[PDB]
Amino acid sequence: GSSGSSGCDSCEKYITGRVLEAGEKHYHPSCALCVRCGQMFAEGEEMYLQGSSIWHPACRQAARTEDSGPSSG
Ligand SMILES: [Zn+2]
Ligand SMILES: [Zn+2]
Repeated sequence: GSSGSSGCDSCEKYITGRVLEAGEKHYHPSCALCVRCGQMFAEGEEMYLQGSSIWHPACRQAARTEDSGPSSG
């Protein structure tokens, strides 16, 4: 019990408000920013997930396959 820290994964700080959940994690409404552009999202947006990064629906399209992936098995 008792309050302390149990929410965000980037900063590891509880989140009172909404949390950006992508796949199986949770982050703050500011901590998690599209790696491509880095524009905050809403409290329930839909985007493509890869490994552990947040890729926008329009952004990803561009960063689909650009010198990314050393080993392709
Ligand atoms: Zn955070
Ligand atoms: Zn973006």
